[PDB]
Amino acid sequence: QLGNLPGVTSMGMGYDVNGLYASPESLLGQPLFDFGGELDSIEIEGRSYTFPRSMHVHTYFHSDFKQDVSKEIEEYREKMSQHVGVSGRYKLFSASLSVDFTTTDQQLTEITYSSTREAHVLWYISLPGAATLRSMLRRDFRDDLNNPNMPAMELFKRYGPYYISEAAVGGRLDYSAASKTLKMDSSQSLSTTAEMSYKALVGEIKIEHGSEMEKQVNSFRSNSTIRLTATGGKPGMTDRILHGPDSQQAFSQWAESLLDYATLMDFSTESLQPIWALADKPERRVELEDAFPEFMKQSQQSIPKVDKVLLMDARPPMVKAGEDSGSGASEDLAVFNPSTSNGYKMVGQFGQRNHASVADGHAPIFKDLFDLGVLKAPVGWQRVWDDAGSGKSKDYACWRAIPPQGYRALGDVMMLATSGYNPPNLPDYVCVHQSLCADVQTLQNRVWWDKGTGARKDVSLWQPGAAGAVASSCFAGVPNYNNPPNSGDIERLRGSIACVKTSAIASMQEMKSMLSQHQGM
Amino acid sequence: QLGNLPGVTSMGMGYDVNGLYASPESLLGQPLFDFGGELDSIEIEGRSYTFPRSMHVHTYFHSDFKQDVSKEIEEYREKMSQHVGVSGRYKLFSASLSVDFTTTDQQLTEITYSSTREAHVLWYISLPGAATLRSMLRRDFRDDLNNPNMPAMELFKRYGPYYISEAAVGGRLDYSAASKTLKMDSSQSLSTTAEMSYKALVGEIKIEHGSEMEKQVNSFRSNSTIRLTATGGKPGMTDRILHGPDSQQAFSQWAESLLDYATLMDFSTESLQPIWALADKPERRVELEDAFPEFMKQSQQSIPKVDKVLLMDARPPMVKAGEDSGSGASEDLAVFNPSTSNGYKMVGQFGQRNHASVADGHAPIFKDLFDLGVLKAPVGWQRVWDDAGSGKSKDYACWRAIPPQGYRALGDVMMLATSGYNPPNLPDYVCVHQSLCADVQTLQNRVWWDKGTGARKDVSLWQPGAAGAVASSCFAGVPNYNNPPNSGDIERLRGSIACVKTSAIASMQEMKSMLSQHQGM
Amino acid sequence: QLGNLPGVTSMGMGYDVNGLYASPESLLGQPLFDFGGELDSIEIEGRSYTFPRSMHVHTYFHSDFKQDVSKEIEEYREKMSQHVGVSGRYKLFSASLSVDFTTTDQQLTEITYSSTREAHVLWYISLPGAATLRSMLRRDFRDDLNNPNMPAMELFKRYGPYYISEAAVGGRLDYSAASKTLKMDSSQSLSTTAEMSYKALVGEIKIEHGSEMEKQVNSFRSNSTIRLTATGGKPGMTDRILHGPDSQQAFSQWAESLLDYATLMDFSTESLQPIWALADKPERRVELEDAFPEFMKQSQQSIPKVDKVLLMDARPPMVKAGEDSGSGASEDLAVFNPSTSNGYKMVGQFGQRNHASVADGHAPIFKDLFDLGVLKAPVGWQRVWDDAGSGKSKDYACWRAIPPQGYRALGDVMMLATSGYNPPNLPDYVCVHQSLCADVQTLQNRVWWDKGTGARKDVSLWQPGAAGAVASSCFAGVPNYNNPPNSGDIERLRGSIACVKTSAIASMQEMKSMLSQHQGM
Repeated sequence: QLGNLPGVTSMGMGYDVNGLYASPESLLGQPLFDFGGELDSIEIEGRSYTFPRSMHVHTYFHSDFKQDVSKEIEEYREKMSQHVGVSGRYKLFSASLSVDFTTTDQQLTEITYSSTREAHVLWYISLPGAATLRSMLRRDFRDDLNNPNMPAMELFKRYGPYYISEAAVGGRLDYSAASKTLKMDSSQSLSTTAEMSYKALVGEIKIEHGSEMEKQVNSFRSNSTIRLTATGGKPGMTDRILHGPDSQQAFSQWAESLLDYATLMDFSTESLQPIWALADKPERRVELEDAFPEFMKQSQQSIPKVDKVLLMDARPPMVKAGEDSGSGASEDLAVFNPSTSNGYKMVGQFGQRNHASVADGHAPIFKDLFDLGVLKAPVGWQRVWDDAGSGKSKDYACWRAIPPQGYRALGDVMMLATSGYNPPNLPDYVCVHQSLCADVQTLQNRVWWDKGTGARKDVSLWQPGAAGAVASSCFAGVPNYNNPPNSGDIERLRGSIACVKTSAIASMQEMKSMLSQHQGM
Repeated sequence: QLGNLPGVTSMGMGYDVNGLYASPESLLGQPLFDFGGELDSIEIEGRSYTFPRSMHVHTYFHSDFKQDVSKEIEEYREKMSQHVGVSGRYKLFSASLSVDFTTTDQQLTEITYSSTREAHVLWYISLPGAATLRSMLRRDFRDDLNNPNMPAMELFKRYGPYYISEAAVGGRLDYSAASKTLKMDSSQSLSTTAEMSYKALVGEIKIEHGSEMEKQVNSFRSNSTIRLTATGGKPGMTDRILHGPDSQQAFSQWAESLLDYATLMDFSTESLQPIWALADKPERRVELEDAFPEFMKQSQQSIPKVDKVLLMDARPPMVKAGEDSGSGASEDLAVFNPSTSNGYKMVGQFGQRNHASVADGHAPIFKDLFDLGVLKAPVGWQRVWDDAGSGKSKDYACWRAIPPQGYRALGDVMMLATSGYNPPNLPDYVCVHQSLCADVQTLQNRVWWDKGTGARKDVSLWQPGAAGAVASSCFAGVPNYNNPPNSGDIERLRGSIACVKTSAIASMQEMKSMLSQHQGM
Repeated sequence: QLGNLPGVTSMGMGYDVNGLYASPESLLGQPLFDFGGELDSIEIEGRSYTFPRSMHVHTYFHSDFKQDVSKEIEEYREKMSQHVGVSGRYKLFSASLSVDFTTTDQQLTEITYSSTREAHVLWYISLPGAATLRSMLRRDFRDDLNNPNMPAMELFKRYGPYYISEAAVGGRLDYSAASKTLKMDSSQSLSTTAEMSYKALVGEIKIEHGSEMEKQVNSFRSNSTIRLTATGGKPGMTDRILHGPDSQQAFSQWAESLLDYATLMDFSTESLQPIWALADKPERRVELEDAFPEFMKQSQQSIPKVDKVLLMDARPPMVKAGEDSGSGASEDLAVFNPSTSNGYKMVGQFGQRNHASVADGHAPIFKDLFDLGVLKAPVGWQRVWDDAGSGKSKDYACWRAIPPQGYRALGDVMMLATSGYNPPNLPDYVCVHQSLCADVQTLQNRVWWDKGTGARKDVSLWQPGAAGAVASSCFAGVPNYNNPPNSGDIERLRGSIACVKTSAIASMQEMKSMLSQHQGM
């Protein structure tokens, strides 16, 4: 097809709707239409550009800004496919996913997927409707399209199920981010932070050193995998814009280059039009259209997800962390911390109704394997109970982790035989994100209570449990001697203490096995 | 000429942007462009059509539904002008106002303006962009457009400041309503009621007799002025659809007629394009564009409004409505109702510190002249005070109108020397809509209090007042003997009692005079 | 991409050197080079074009006129292959032969082959030299090119032995003619007539009705097979330029279209460059270059020729055409004409030294089977001898055909016992073109002489012969009694009388057999 206006060669081409988003790379071989040799022209900066009179050109020298953001990869895919002309609610452009995101991040959970796109439109080119184009078909496309013995799948492989009917021409930048939001001071919206980061990068804004915006953007950048992909424009500029020496200059070079390097780079609601509408016979239009779901079947499969994000070690070394000796409580209590290393973290104490030097069991430790921020340190500690009133010279207390917003603690910590109510000093204690935990349902197998001590306040240490949660090795204080604890005592724990789901957890070996069924990890 | 496809003759014509909404009646004389003598032909549902090669046709047999609704005429006008391609925030299509609404309703206040439009699109026709059309100008338009000595105003008179670049072709119905919402059980949104009324009318829905939807639609219809205007389609059908025997059939006749009577009838965001974009020189584009505000000046004037909606009689006959004789209160109290007739309404009692048979002053009465529902009966009455504990055989009480939602009472009513606490029986008492009233600011010139009566509860009758409100002749009870009342006593009155604004009020003669400066009233 | 400058996609492509002359149709699949993604832009007649920085563009809006003309097909082929960059003396572009000429004309002899080409160059595109391109090879081409186990033949099949290094871009017309010049008033050169015919066709000249040039061009056209082939330019124009109603307008449409339809259409001396020069190792360059002769072997076969263009009937009916009765010559003479029909032609009389009613032998007759104009009537007849002075009342004469320019007579005709010196009246007597004849070498087997008649002038009839000529059945007069005739008598015959070559002649059966080995005749 004819004339020298950039983009003209993309018009009326078949498109791989499962390929890249609005890129020439996903155009398919054969032109579908013969657009006629008569040409129109337009003047741009002193020069003439020609294109077929059968196309319409609308100059719009301006920037379209778009964001698709989601915590859920499948919703991201849907959002990215909206308003490009493909009827149905298909997840299109599957090949762009691996352009925009690592295969690991696609499959990881707790990742936010953002595509922040700035389209530098020079002009839009648009074709006539199906019924006009019907008389403009190239010979072998017309034959294949209208042959009833040419099956839909072949037709769609040869020509694409959709063709380019309208396109924005110029250059586009895609600032795509896989963000670990749980690590990210998450007050301001991710999409706004992404916008600002992109705009600072290309110099549309300057961020003042030491600002709140700088903090927010630095957090985004250092806790995301970020790519910059250019469709159209001078090639090999994106590495310099993203990282390299002078990003604002490299960007302005790409921007000023657009007229010489313009390509199809964006879609509107009318961009992709089905080839079936071009068929002569209604029966053929319909049979081709009916076949689209099966053509798309492979592309509509979900991305596989890694739900098992906590690496468990159920038998770490247990070290003694106090006895209730001197407390005057009838029962003996000893507590034990698990020793932690290699990024494994404590979630609770192991408790015993005795004074032994050795733990009766093990408190598991968990590691945030994929560094998603699903484990986060507590913001502080509060008292479930202390021995005020017992008159004993030494002090005995039950403490709770105060979790940061969105997280939960899995077990309390006793501080026994102390000089003053010293709070837990447990650098490797963490709370676990809500998403991985279930609210406590049962409280069973009482470890201990303070009765006999003669303290005003009361406490009993109980083993929490939930539907689907790991059989806990930890305890939670209830401020009374109810046996068993009632649903009011269980309600009190909601939002603060929880149990960790089996679906979020795996041992060293279960993790190896689960991961070996996910490509590129 | 330009082929036989309906709509083609509208394309590339100047448009009166101050005329009707997307109608051929507002096309302007001179063709702007030479579209080539070459024609395409197209088959559209069994019929053959021709049109210029340079235009694009998109067939889409479907209905677009749109609503612009507002309580404020100027906002309605803005809403109606959105997304038709005219940059700026201009109020377009001023001539449609008198098509859609009576001149009275336009100027009345408390009216909700709705345009509910159903566009029956057969196809869209669209032109090239400005830059392509630049080489396709007719000779005299090119000369005038580009001549620097041809002033903007003439150019705009001759050609229109905007031209039709894209249009929907078929037929449109405009179901336009001037609704008196204060009379209208206003729980469900007006726009939804308007939608349902239109849809029932043309048979897209059926409304079940005795339903909630029927009540809502009946209320809409009998408290609105409603018009149905057709652009395109067989003429003289709107009367039968709106009123006459079988509106669903009359509508289906208009709908099936559209192929023979199709015209330009709707605009999209790209429909109206400025002629200035067609000028060769940037200086000329700019000077033409700068002249647009003055071209539009007359059209942007506000619609004149009737703010004075209450007809006041400040000196009606006062009739006695009781004394505190037998109450044992130190002070004497007598109260007087104004006599009401001819749709004039009582808003409060006149109160006196004496036992006279004659009123010392007058309590004004007000008439809802334009039947806007700005006066509405109270939903009930509650007691500010009674004489419980005084031990007197007869009863004495101060009552407040409980206003319906959105209204306010202007004065309380005493019930004095009664057998049981009988509530006021005042068929012509009304509350006044919020919009016409100001919250009470002062409480002055105490009329009376009950001290001496020996009742547990206390009351003092005070004259309310506000900045800009008519000097009240009524009273309000405060449940204590504070002298003067404090800001807590004044706060208690907020949302219940108010004073009526001078701006909402006029005497018989002021109303005649004010109305004589509004056309058609 | 490689930019939008027409021609760019042809650059650095393999070329089928045995295909068409400078056409995109003979480009071969895989691009050889990676030209860099950096693009220059250039202004060409108001329009902007892009192309790879590594290529050079030279605009030169002009017409190159070229003719390759030859009587000999193999020389035509050589001429057409000159100055395109292919070292050696190869006959290139063999596929253009059947584009330009019918297969019959290719194989026929006495055909003049002309290609008259008018190349409308817009620009040249040129690549770097071999040594620069060596670092720009695509991966698989580099691997194959430099792999010593990849044989030359495969390499050449996959990539082509030569690539496009420099090309003219625009449109070319090829006015190709297979001319039967022997039918063609051949005074002015064929190449000039071809030039004028082409130039009149496209309107670069107008030829005046009734002119010498009109006669010459009409003769060319009606005695040639003529084709017009366009490389580049608006397609489907050549039929109208060649034949149809307005050829000068159709040509001007093609000419003004060139900018929109420009392609590679001409080669210069640097256009085709060998792939072997791109190989890293000199040993590899050499082995690839050594293999070129065998790659080209099939293409260098000669076109099969039909040299046997006279259909002979050696035994036609012989009818008596006079005796020398009454002449007084000692010897008897009788002569016989062969009867002619069906386009067979007489070349001479049979002569006898007797008075018999029956011929002692046969004079062959010949037919111009392929209508090449190898036989042409004589322009007149002159006397070798008459019986003036014998005093006999009746007359006796020997006549010679005066051949038209370029032809020869094979035998004389006696006119015996006539009333007045009446010249031969032999409508079917012809001379034979020079090309098929050999000058007379011997004169043997005297038939007769006039001695005894007593005529001033003398004559002897001798049988002519030559190396390679058919043993003649005809005679030639020598104006004396030399026995045998001397080399002066033989010289006198040169340019006028000749003998017909065995190589030009075949009987009905030999012709059938010879023709059955030539496809499509």
